[PDB]
Amino acid sequence: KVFGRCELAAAMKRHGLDNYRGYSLGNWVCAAKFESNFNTQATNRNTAGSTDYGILQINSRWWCNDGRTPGSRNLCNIPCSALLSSDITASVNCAKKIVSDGNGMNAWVAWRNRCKGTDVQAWIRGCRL
Repeated sequence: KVFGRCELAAAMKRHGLDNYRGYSLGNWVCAAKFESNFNTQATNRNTAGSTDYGILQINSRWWCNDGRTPGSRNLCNIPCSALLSSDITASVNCAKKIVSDGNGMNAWVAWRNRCKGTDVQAWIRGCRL
């Protein structure tokens, strides 16, 4: 699915992301826009043989297993193929583990460069929540 902005805000809030570990919903929506452009099937090559998968571009070196990334750790205990679904549950549950790892949403470089700092509440402006 390619979500709309408010549609994904509502879905993220139903899956418990609003204020998860203290990060308001607009952070998560901003991160999804600049990681995947709201597209649940997005994939991108990354370094060290890895790939980023899905709506929050979760990476295969540490978080999911894709069977093709040397050295990989699988800390979300999930195949990366399972993050390429129009249902956001697996990606939200893995995101909850990443953001709890000690460094919060800084794990997402696009969030760190294009969202953190900014008025992220604007990303849920006008949404029915």
